[PDB]
Amino acid sequence: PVYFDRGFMTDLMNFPEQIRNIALAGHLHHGKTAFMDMLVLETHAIQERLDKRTGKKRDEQLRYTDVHVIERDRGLSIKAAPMSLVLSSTKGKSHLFNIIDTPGHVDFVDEVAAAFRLVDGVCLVVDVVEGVQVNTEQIIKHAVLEDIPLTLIINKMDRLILELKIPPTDAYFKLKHVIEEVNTVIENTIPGRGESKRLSPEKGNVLFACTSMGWCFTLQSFAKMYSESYGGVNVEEFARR
Amino acid sequence: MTSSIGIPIKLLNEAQGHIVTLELTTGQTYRGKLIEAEDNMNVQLKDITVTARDGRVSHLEQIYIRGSHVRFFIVPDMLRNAPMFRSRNV
Amino acid sequence: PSKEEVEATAERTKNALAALVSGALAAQKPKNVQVNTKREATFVKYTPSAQMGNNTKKQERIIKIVERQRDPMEPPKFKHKKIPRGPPSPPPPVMH
Amino acid sequence: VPYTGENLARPSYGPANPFKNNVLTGHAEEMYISEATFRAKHRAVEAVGGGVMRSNREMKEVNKRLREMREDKGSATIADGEGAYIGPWARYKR
Amino acid sequence: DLKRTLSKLGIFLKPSQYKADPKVLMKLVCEQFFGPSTAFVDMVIKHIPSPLEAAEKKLERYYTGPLDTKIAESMKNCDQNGPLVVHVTKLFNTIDAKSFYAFGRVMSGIARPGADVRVLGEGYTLDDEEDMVVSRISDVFIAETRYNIPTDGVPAGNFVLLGGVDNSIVKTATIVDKKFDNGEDAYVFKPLSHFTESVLKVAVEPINPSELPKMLDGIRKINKSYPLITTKVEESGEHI
Amino acid sequence: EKRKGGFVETQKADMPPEHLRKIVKDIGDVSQKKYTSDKRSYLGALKFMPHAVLKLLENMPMPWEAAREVKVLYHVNGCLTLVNEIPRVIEPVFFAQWGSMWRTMRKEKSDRRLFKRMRFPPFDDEEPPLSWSENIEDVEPLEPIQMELDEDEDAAVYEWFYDHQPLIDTPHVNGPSYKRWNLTLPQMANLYRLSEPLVSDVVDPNYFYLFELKSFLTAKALNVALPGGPRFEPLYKDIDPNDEDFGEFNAMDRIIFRNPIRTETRVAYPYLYNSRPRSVHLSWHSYPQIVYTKTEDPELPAFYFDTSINPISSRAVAPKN
Amino acid sequence: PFDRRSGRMVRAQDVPLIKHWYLEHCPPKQPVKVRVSYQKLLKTYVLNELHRKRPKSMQKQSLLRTLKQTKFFQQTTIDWVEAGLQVCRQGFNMLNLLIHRKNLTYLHLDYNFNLKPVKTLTTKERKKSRFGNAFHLMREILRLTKLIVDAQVQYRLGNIDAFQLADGIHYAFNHVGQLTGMYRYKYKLMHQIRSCKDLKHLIYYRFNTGPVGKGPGCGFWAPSWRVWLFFMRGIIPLLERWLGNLLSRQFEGRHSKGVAKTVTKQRV
Amino acid sequence: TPRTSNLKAPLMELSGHTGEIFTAKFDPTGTLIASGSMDRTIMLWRVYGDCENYGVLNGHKAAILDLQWSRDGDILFSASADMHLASWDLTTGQRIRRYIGHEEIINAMDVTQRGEELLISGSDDGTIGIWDPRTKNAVDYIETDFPITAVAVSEAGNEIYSGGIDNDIKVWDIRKKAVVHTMLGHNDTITTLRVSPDGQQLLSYAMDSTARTWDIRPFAPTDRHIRTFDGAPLGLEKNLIRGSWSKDGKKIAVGAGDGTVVIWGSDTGKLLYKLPGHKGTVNCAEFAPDGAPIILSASSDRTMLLGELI
Amino acid sequence: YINWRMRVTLNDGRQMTGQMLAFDKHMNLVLADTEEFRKTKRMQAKPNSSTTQTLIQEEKRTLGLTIVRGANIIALSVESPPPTLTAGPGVARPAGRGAAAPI
RNA sequence: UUGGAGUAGGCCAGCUCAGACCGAACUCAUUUCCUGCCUUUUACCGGAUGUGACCGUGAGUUGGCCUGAAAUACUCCCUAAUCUUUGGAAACUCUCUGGAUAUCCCAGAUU
Ligand SMILES: Nc1nc2c(ncn2[C@@H]2O[C@H](COP(=O)(O)OP(=O)(O)OP(=O)(O)O)[C@@H](O)[C@H]2O)c(=O)[nH]1
Ligand SMILES: [Mg+2]
Repeated sequence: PVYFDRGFMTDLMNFPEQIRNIALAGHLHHGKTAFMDMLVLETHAIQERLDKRTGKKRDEQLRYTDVHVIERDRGLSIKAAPMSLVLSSTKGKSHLFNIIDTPGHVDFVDEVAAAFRLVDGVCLVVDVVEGVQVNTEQIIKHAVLEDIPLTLIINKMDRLILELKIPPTDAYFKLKHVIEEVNTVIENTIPGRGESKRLSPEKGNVLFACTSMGWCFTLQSFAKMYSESYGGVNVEEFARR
Repeated sequence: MTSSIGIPIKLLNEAQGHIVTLELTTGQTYRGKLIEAEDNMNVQLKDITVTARDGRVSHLEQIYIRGSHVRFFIVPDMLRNAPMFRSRNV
Repeated sequence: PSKEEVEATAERTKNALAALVSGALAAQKPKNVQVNTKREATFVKYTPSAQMGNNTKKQERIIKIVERQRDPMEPPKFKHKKIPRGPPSPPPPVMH
Repeated sequence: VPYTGENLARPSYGPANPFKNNVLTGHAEEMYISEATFRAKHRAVEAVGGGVMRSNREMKEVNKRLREMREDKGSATIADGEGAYIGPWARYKR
Repeated sequence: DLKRTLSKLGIFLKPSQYKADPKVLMKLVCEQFFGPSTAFVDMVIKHIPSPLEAAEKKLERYYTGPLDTKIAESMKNCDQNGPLVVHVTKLFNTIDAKSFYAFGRVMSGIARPGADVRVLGEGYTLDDEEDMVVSRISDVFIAETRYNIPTDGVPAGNFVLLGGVDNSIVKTATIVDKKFDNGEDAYVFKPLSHFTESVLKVAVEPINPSELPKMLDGIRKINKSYPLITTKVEESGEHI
Repeated sequence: EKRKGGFVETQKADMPPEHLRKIVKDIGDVSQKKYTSDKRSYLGALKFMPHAVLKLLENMPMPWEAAREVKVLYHVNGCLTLVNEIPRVIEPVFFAQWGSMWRTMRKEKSDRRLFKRMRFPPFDDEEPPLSWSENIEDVEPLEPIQMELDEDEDAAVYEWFYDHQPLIDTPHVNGPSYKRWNLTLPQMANLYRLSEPLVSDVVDPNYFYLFELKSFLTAKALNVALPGGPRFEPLYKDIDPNDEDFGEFNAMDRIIFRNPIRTETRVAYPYLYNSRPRSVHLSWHSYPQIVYTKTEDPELPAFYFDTSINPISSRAVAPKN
Repeated sequence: PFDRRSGRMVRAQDVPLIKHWYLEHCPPKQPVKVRVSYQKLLKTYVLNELHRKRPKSMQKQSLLRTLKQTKFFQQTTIDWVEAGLQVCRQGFNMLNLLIHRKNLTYLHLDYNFNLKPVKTLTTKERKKSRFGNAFHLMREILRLTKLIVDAQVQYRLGNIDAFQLADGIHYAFNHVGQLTGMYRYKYKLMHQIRSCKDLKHLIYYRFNTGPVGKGPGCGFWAPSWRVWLFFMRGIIPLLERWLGNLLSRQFEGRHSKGVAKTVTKQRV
Repeated sequence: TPRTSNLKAPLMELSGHTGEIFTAKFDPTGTLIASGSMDRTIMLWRVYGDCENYGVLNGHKAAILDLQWSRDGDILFSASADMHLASWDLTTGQRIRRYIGHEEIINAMDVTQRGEELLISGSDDGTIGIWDPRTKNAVDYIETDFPITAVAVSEAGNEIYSGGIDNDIKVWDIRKKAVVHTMLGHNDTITTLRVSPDGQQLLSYAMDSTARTWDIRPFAPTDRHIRTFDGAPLGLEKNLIRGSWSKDGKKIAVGAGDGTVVIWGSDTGKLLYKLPGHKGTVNCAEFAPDGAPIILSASSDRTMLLGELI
Repeated sequence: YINWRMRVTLNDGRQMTGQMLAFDKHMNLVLADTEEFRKTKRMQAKPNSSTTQTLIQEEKRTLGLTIVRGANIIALSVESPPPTLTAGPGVARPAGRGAAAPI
């Protein structure tokens, strides 16, 4: 059971402008299958079954897009995994998202290559603790050499708060370091036009997320929270500042 | 109190991007792609076919329409089949 | 015999043999504690015959029969005995 | 067909034999009366004073005469000595 | 105290949820605070192109054919009424692993079941048409990984899972219509350009030389399933 | 509605303990001729004596209890007394209680001069068994083993720590059947600190790489022993290289020899490094590394830049172009 | 469970306290007996997980609830020491009633469940009195139960203090093989004995470090007590069957032939 | 010995209740059967096909003493000794609602089938509840001073025939809440009261083992009694035996405590059948409503017998 | 009242007909499968009769889904209403009826 | 904002399901084989393979018990400052178009 209508999803397939084809790509264990789990638990009615689990399996991560027995045993994705979800924007309009979840181990970059061939954009999931790692660099290089548009997902902000236990100012500096490291790989791949492909939160192509707790925000959406709470703020100017 | 939004208003929000046909208090029917609709039902359109009640048929681009001066809108059956008509019990 | 007669036979014999299978199972595995919770009563209508020595008619009798609550810790009451098997059924004529 | 009123009305012919119990002492048949029915009929036979036009008020006086035929129950706030509680273990004086 | 603080913010839970475990409670409070993934949807809508916008880029980047044709126009405009073109680049095996559903992108047309198509290999040209197999699209699914939604048709600019077109595809295929109505030929998309090399070499032979043909079939299925795996037979008869 | 079976039904009640006491005292050793009609059942209950032994020994009191009362189900002969209880515990509380026993016992063993071990058997073979009523019934019990808790530091568990079923009358349990618990953060922290001698220090799940169940099972199927792990009878005693004589692959002149592959690698990648990997289990490959370190200084706040953390510099960030 | 704030209550025997000690890597610088103990405890853990089953105990009636439904069993609350004294008395009286019904009153069962002849036996008497495995296993189990209950009775009389009580319970559950002949009637109980020895090595080495000397005083008895409860769990179906068949022979006699004998090696 | 119905057998036995079956009723289309029994349950069967217990309705706190169907067979109404009526949706098998207000055991109930639907109930507190099947509260209640054991509704829809302890069939007008007139002649308590399908006569069975047919049409003499059928003795249980008319109205059946359903001819008066089959008192005897020769007998045997009249 | 069939009359005198789906606090009316009625009174002057019969032609047109502005509705007329049995313990078997049942 | 439908908590007992995690825990027996130790058996060694039992668990449901509470309440279903319900109205002429066509009338549009 899902929380939308599959006939409505087919009609959204019929209209080809309100559709986005994206691939979740990144390093090993940086939270791509967990991001897909966030979206799946938002769209699907499976929480009561996950609640009926008991013991250590009740502690187990969902990992909806890992279905191969190697994936369930080894605990990492080895195949690309597509889903088609009817997700909603801040204005409430339903869109169609065709998302391919890719592996993050440095051996299944063939799966990453096939998904990158199919998709129109790449959401790059980067752990805020480990930052830019080897497959992050590889995926960045391949994406910007194939000229695929790139957005950034900074994941594991709970690791910022609860593992490292750094104060909020140092958390800002950690986030700034990770974003500038991603942009540094962009620039070192295309010199002179990485600024044309610059990733930064004030532009709105950086998303801060915690996928184990199922939340994400942009600065524009957080300023929209301020707008809906206190009333009458100019959201784009507030996020820019 | 926290302000909720009406179902026809959010239906306009979901109808943004499609070919909507609306008509207005001067008896004027406009057709085209909606690009933004707000809570006070102010809309814009971009590929407008105009039929004015004086018999005036025309075509132009990028009009702004006031929600006080609009009479009604027409949207497709997939927007009938939209997810918000499934009442999620909370 | 036809299918209906074969299925009637199979039902009758499956019922009789199933009752014997339940008997054998309950003999092979005594049911830990030999008490039943479902200890409901049987009623018996009992029209009597006359008497030993009296031929006057007497009153119709309703009997409430319940199975007795036996102590679950008790072993069986009686030692078993070896009796020689009885004679066969009267042997048939030898039709040679 | 065997239970038609005509078939039940027609009797077996012929003169009687001049010369069918399943129990050796009578006929026993499995029956399905109600438990309340059995208990009430058993009580009607078994209690003393069966039948008897007798009202609840004179129930109360009969119980009164019986209750002072019974001995003294005691006070149940005196634990020991004379006057102590004996309650339902009080002897019917005879 | 938690009820007081979250009631100040306007966040409300059931009291059992208030006394719940710290991790489940933290997830519930985060759901009441942040809400669903509308921020992600806004980011992707704003900063990632539609198929209607990215079709021209993907055509000029990965199409070997001439770009001034009507089929090129139909793929550029993502027309669902045009000829069927599906760029298959992945193969997901079935539940019993007896076959390989071909996952790809519908570029133009509508991929619908029971449709006669030409599956084109990576080495299909006009003169050399050995890498072309006529087949029939038999099953059409929207893939959801854990399950498949069978449909009557997947339009252009989309992702499709095709059953029936399986055998001829080794790594990457272009599944086109049997005959285009403009009398125009079919061209394939470019192969995948992977960004690492397969450098680790392992020799296989079977324990049963009678069962060696099963190794051949399994090696074919392996070569289908893993894009960067490469299988050879070295001239001493040793499979690599 | 009150006679929906023909009779008024009521719940089975508990009897007085003096009733069971009188029954066992009267039957004694079953020596008087009055009790023959009981003799067959008494000896018959011998069949059920193993349940009585298990129920008693699992409901035995803990070292911090002087005495414990248990519900018992008894036969009216006096033949079989069955402890009708399950010793249900809150697992954090039980951990803290036995960890406090560990610490208290160690302190007492360091402080006692001579430990006189008590004799076994405690009573003589021909000495008749003791009596509840004349030897134990109202006798003052000695002090059980109990930690001296802290009125301030162990304040959160102070009132209830050594109770038999702690918090059974409070809203921290579901009810007297003692089946579900909920504890506060101060209580949980105090129980964790009291259970410190018996809690695992391990935080990272990467600690058990090649030292967990799937690796042990793979090593068992491969007939190899991991370092520190168990060793079993072989799963397959069928393959010898002399049986795998010089057909095609065993050519030492064909195999390039680098430094050797170890048993741990053979287990970690069982399908690559083994020719016949039957019954092997694919173990979890890795977890993200835990960057949490436990703070030693107790005056430090929750959020602080630790000295163990590498610092972030402005020129380490450095937006270049 | 310390990352939780709510939960379900578990059995006191189902809490292992030191399982993580042998599940983690052994600490450095241990004796060879301690290292071997760690490996044997791992082997038991792996074999439990490997042969993990999944039955269907549905037709299951609870023995104690069925007995409670009867009128012959009543319910009350007493002290555990009173219940243990009753269980030991009842077991003694049962074995003594069996001995006396079989007319073996030249055998004396003492109150510590030792069975001895009171005189010199003839060959005929030694034959009629050779008891079997069901009787002797039940007698040794009741002997161990008596030892444990007697330790508690000594503490409640005041002859020993609580530290001695805990130490004696731990000694008893570690020295079942020296205080009984329970292994002599069920030789797989040596698996249980070896398990308790492995736990003794682990606990002893981690407990007697530094200022704590070597000798008696260790009352950390929960792991060994666990072991003997799980042994009881397995031994109940077997002994209840065996003792029930002992009682079948005693009360209705032996059926000698009739169920056919197999063709064994001596009969081929 | 011919075949006169589309059944699997000329007689079938339906068992599965774990108590005395006090009522059993047919669908208005005569294809489903609802049986209410002292195990506090209602069991729902399909007569055709082969036979299938397709439903169980639970929720009553005491014995199901009466039940009825709606006009079209989607709502089932039932009166029970938990002092309640209840209405059940049979598409979901769920209790719509309970009708509360009776203070003693509700012995009988009837449902008004034509015009607009109502519920009538007769109960030992001496009351006749008039219930709308939309509100849990009673529209009206007639207050007698004697317990009431059988109720029936006139085809006009505004007279109620009620009999109870007082051995008199009292005909009441609803809108006046008042007794029009009392048919007299029974000597023990009336157990069933049922109008004929054409509507001009009334079957009443009492505990004096006499099933009397009375006139109902307004023009009738002072003695309104048509006939006194005999042949069904009350046994030793004081049960409320429920008879019925045939669909064509020529036959008239009751149950009898010797385990026998007795059928007479309503026009003539001769004992047509004395069908056996039950080991307790037969509490209910119902002709099929679709004109079939199917007879249904429900007894205190925890079973019922569904046969054809060949 | 949701998902009933409705006829809504609008201030110039129009009628919008069909299946309604939802509403709001402003009673904005969303309504599906709509066909519209105009009551144009046309002067169909017959060439043979001098009486100009001003016939109220109710012309109709289908449109789809409406979103009626809430400051425009006058009248709303309702037209038409909107458009778990576990198998039990029972067994059924053929059986005979008895021996005789004498009268 | 409402009518419709609901009634507590604790405990005890039954019934039906549940393991792929009923159980963050762990025993026993036994089939068919392999190894070991072995004068025969039992009692054993330890691997495979299935098959039973025992100590426990959860959910639903039904009945009972204990202490309350009592038209209270809770629980569900459902629900006049501009920009929208607090108004530029109301009325009808003039002009233009169409039908009628000599006009009246009426429709649409405009002031
Ligand atoms: N602290 C924290 N851990 C997370 C979060 N999301 C996921 N994890 C953990 O990260 C680990 C790996 O995440 P995965 O779900 O496997 O994500 P992945 O990036 O798809 O991994 P690969 O497919 O191998 O590349 C899991 O064990 C999760 O528990 C998060 O938001 N915060
Ligand atoms: Mg993944």
